[PDB]
Amino acid sequence: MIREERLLKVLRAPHVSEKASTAMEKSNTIVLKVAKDATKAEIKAAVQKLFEVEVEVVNTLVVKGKVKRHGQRIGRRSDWKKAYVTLKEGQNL
Amino acid sequence: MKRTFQPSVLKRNRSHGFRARMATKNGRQVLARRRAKGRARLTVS
Amino acid sequence: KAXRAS
Amino acid sequence: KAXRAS
Amino acid sequence: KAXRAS
Amino acid sequence: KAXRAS
Amino acid sequence: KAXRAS
Amino acid sequence: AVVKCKPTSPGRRHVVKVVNPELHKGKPFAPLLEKNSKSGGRNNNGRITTRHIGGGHKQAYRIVDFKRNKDGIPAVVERLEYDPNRSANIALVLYKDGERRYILAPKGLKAGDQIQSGVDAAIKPGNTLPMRNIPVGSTVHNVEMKPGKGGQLARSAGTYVQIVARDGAYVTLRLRSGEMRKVEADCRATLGEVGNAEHMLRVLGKAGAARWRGVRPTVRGTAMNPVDHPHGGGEGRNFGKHPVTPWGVQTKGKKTRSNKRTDKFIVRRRS
RNA sequence: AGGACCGAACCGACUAAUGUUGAAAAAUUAGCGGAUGACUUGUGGCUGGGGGUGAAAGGCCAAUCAAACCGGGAGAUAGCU
RNA sequence: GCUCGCCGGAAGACCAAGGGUUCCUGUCCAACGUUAAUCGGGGCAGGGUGAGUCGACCCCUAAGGCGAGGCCGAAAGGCGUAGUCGAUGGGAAACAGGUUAAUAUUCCUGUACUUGGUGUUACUGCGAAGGGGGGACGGAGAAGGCUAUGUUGGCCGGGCGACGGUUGUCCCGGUUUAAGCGUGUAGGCUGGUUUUCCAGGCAAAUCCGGAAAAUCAAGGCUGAGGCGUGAUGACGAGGCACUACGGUGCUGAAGCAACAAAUGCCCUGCUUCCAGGAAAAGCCUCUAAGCAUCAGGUAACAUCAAAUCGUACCCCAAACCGACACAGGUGGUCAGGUAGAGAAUACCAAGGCGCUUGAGAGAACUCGGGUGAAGGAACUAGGCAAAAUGGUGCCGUAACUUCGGGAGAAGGCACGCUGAUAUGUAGGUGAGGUCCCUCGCGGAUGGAGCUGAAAUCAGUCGAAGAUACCAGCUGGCUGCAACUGUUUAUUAAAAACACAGCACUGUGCAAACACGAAAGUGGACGUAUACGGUGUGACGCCUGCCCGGUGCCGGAAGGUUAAUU
Ligand SMILES: [K+]
Ligand SMILES: [K+]
Ligand SMILES: [K+]
Ligand SMILES: [K+]
Ligand SMILES: [K+]
Ligand SMILES: [K+]
Ligand SMILES: [K+]
Ligand SMILES: [K+]
Ligand SMILES: [K+]
Ligand SMILES: [K+]
Ligand SMILES: [K+]
Ligand SMILES: [K+]
Ligand SMILES: [K+]
Ligand SMILES: [K+]
Ligand SMILES: [K+]
Ligand SMILES: [K+]
Ligand SMILES: [K+]
Ligand SMILES: [Mg+2]
Ligand SMILES: [Mg+2]
Ligand SMILES: [Mg+2]
Ligand SMILES: [Mg+2]
Ligand SMILES: [Mg+2]
Ligand SMILES: [Mg+2]
Ligand SMILES: [Mg+2]
Ligand SMILES: [Mg+2]
Ligand SMILES: [Mg+2]
Ligand SMILES: [Mg+2]
Ligand SMILES: [Mg+2]
Ligand SMILES: [Mg+2]
Ligand SMILES: [Mg+2]
Ligand SMILES: [Mg+2]
Ligand SMILES: [Mg+2]
Ligand SMILES: [Mg+2]
Ligand SMILES: [Mg+2]
Ligand SMILES: [Mg+2]
Ligand SMILES: [Mg+2]
Ligand SMILES: [Mg+2]
Ligand SMILES: [Mg+2]
Ligand SMILES: [Mg+2]
Ligand SMILES: [Mg+2]
Ligand SMILES: [Mg+2]
Ligand SMILES: [Mg+2]
Ligand SMILES: [Mg+2]
Ligand SMILES: [Mg+2]
Ligand SMILES: [Mg+2]
Ligand SMILES: [Mg+2]
Ligand SMILES: [Mg+2]
Ligand SMILES: [Mg+2]
Ligand SMILES: [Mg+2]
Ligand SMILES: [Mg+2]
Ligand SMILES: [Mg+2]
Ligand SMILES: [Mg+2]
Ligand SMILES: [Mg+2]
Ligand SMILES: [Mg+2]
Ligand SMILES: [Mg+2]
Ligand SMILES: [Mg+2]
Ligand SMILES: [Mg+2]
Ligand SMILES: [Mg+2]
Ligand SMILES: [Mg+2]
Ligand SMILES: [Mg+2]
Ligand SMILES: [Mg+2]
Ligand SMILES: [Mg+2]
Ligand SMILES: [Mg+2]
Ligand SMILES: [Mg+2]
Ligand SMILES: [Mg+2]
Ligand SMILES: [Mg+2]
Ligand SMILES: [Mg+2]
Ligand SMILES: [Mg+2]
Ligand SMILES: [Mg+2]
Ligand SMILES: [Mg+2]
Repeated sequence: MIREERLLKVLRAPHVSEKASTAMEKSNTIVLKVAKDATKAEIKAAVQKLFEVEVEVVNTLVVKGKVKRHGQRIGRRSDWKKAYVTLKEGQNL
Repeated sequence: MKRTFQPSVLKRNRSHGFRARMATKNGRQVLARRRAKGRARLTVS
Repeated sequence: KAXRAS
Repeated sequence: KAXRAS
Repeated sequence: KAXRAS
Repeated sequence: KAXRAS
Repeated sequence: KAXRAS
Repeated sequence: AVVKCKPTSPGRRHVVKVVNPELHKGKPFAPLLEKNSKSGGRNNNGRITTRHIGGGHKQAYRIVDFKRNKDGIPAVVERLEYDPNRSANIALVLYKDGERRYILAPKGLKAGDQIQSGVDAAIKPGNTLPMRNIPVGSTVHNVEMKPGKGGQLARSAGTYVQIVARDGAYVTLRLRSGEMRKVEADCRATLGEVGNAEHMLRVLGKAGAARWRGVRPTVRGTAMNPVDHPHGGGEGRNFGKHPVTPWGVQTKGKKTRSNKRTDKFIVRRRS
């Protein structure tokens, strides 16, 4: 049991890409941007509660932010956590 | 030819890092001087 | 989980 | 932990 | 006495 | 082998 | 070439 | 046996080995092992305080019983062993109660020989008694200087002390140095000489053999520059000064003993 | 067996040529020495400046060494240019 | 795209360190790129890093660091006890195949494994901050057994040849398959089993150590590989069907044997030597106080858990260290073919590259090379440089010598190919069969097949058979230093330093001595056969005279002499 207030903060956005699209069509895996301090257990709990789908497993990685220049002034985008959430077979988001 | 700078992050941090500076009064004086000068980077850390 | 403040 | 050095 | 054990 | 030939 | 010596 | 190597290489020509066939070929007794700490002759300031120390072979320390305080209980010598930590060999002894210890191996003592410590022990080599109970004129080793402290004198290979006199609370000892010294008669000593007397007949034969023993090269003062040593300097080989240590103390005859505390115990200096 | 022998890796640096506003603030090429040892190498550790360390050349101690570097006394002093 | 060339113990591949988006895709060519650039490690945008098992974190310690109290020090601080950190070392577990533009032992498929928590069932002496065991260790060498791997045959599929020949003793390609689970083999180690008892292991112990009996003659521990299963699978030459000419989807033969064979594995072994070769935890075992129809242990089953962080990419380099897209530097791993002793060397494979200015021309001169009439060191400070020698087998080999050496001294002869002996020998390996069989991973015989030196004889080609690459010049006299080493990073490698050996000298242990206002620490967990200092420098023969001077050692009657009074 994680508190719902916590679960309502952990999922930030669906990650849109060719790889994410292929993940959903081939492997029944949604790709999410999640809070940087989100654990696999919290992401699982949140997806099952909020999307109302059975989660099989969560795989996670931290995307390191890119160094970029805006008018010859150097900056760095933020690191963010990606979750590959594999839904149980036949759940279908 | 082998040049003088042979980087090791462990040795860097042990030699010159924040905690090495904080360990002695003279190291804390380095940090005091660098804060007073307004350095963006206090240490190698 | 939330130690940040929740 | 100790006379060995720990 | 001594780090060896004494 | 063996430089003798092998 | 070896075993034999070489 | 003292064995000369054949000159099959120039580093072997002069080698003279002391080969003792009786020493245990196997590993030492693991419960009596500890690690050594190689220093490089550096102290806790990290400074070289004794020059010419470094490298050489890794060595485990054998806990040797110098106190010989397990009185009453006979022990049997199981085996003689090589000890890298000292010139003497050591003997693994088994007490009749099942305790094993190492002792310094006396001259003559072999596997199967019986030893015993205490006031009532027999006067025979390897036995330890208070020097009160050892006959005057006896040859002894591993001699304590304070009662119960453990043997400090005559521990090196082939060494021994003669009990020359007994007067009251003190015995007088002739040490290997030639010094006549008083020790309390309650101090223990082991009868006989320390074994491995052939130790001194070894010839290392090559530079590397000293390196194996953790001895680094001695650089002569006269080979240096004045900044480094009093002897340093000169265009060609020059000297022209009284020989001194690196720290400028005369090193050819000048006496350095200064211990008024222990002067009382010295009957006659080695001279 | 060997601070043994010949010889790659590996460690070194005897000779020559080149190069000398270099490809390189010490190298390249052809030869050269050691190559189971007092060998060599990775990682980490310790020794601090009249101090260290030195198989000793005043060598080495961050391309700096008969006293490192940085900051300060400091605008030292300069009968000299 | 075709051809050509170059690397191939690398100029290939995978990493650590270090870097940090350089990765992939699209787009752009100002600047950056030593030229142009449509290209880029450049600009811009988007994408991309998926783990119970890999690593980190984590448990454990080494050197060493910090260090409550403490000891010490004007202050700052120094040292250090309990502790607590600290890997470069010890400690659980995953493999093959498939897949993305870009990740994969992480995704998918298939098949596994480890540790822990709960719950249940059965049986139960549990219990540590303590004891013991274990972990747990060197160098060298040798040999056997293996595998990786290769080669050949067999098998299967395809081929019948741009120019003579090519249905064959012909050509090309493929012939791959893991962890895990089961089995226990070559090899290695050790006597087993019970009983009684005990000045040891701080207490205790049923454990370990010790002692004495009885009794059996075998048990036990360890272990590569092989074999079986995993696998009716996967993969698979190729063919077919699609093709947006990049590639998709489908279908799929054989898939064996012999021989050779590591530097890898058995092997933390074995043998041998002296210089005598971490620690601590996990782990196993023993009990203590305590718990005592429980807790807890044990096993079985079920069930849940295994988080977090790293994971892109370069990595002998254009991405790291060198100001550069810099001929420099940078630790580990992998190790194909032919020839070869070889990881040398030549040529190749897989794979990767042609080094980010080109085009002409064919002067001097410079650089790097090739050849040279006659002469042959006349050159020059000096044979500097060059030329030369260069392999294997056998024969042969001087002075001198410390008897090892000198020595590869010197010098010489043979060397290719073909045939025969013998269509392939000696040797190695070893099938089926046949015969005993603790009826098996066994022994005995057996030689098919495979591999394969060497010799001799006889032929034969060339100017030349160690044909290339590769690969000692040799000898004589003499100075110095015994020797192998070491050194002026970057003008000196030596005769200098060191060295074994020698001598003098100090040092009785709270050693002398050294680092330290000190506490302490080194010397040394050493103890005069030891340790420090100094000089000399293997070995051989030796090492003479001088103690007046300067030191040092001993003496101390007397002279002189400080504070003090
Ligand atoms: K010397
Ligand atoms: K001198
Ligand atoms: K110096
Ligand atoms: K001199
Ligand atoms: K000089
Ligand atoms: K200085
Ligand atoms: K151009
Ligand atoms: K993990
Ligand atoms: K962690
Ligand atoms: K043809
Ligand atoms: K495995
Ligand atoms: K198997
Ligand atoms: K990866
Ligand atoms: K790396
Ligand atoms: K000479
Ligand atoms: K040299
Ligand atoms: K004199
Ligand atoms: Mg998963
Ligand atoms: Mg992850
Ligand atoms: Mg010395
Ligand atoms: Mg010894
Ligand atoms: Mg020692
Ligand atoms: Mg000496
Ligand atoms: Mg000099
Ligand atoms: Mg001086
Ligand atoms: Mg002179
Ligand atoms: Mg003179
Ligand atoms: Mg050699
Ligand atoms: Mg050098
Ligand atoms: Mg060279
Ligand atoms: Mg040589
Ligand atoms: Mg060699
Ligand atoms: Mg000089
Ligand atoms: Mg320098
Ligand atoms: Mg000065
Ligand atoms: Mg002033
Ligand atoms: Mg001025
Ligand atoms: Mg960028
Ligand atoms: Mg790219
Ligand atoms: Mg341009
Ligand atoms: Mg780019
Ligand atoms: Mg401390
Ligand atoms: Mg720890
Ligand atoms: Mg580690
Ligand atoms: Mg990749
Ligand atoms: Mg095989
Ligand atoms: Mg034709
Ligand atoms: Mg090897
Ligand atoms: Mg990668
Ligand atoms: Mg370039
Ligand atoms: Mg480069
Ligand atoms: Mg290298
Ligand atoms: Mg090569
Ligand atoms: Mg020309
Ligand atoms: Mg020529
Ligand atoms: Mg000519
Ligand atoms: Mg001619
Ligand atoms: Mg001639
Ligand atoms: Mg001439
Ligand atoms: Mg002339
Ligand atoms: Mg020459
Ligand atoms: Mg030449
Ligand atoms: Mg002369
Ligand atoms: Mg020499
Ligand atoms: Mg030499
Ligand atoms: Mg130089
Ligand atoms: Mg030079
Ligand atoms: Mg002491
Ligand atoms: Mg000399
Ligand atoms: Mg004389």
